[PDB]
Amino acid sequence: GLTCVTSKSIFGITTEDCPDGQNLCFKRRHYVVPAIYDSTRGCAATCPIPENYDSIHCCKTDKCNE
Repeated sequence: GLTCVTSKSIFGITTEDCPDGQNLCFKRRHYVVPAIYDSTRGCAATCPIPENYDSIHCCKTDKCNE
């Protein structure tokens, strides 16, 4: 199925063959402190709605959420 990054960091890269009915990848950008942003990634059925002043990018190709 669609492949997405479910984790990316100084400890490496996790990639998942997405559960059926999840044909979207997402990458959330979250401000923790002034110059520091936590990124979160995964597969989803629908694009998650951003909160906390976050921004979220959603896309539909393999590992598009790098």
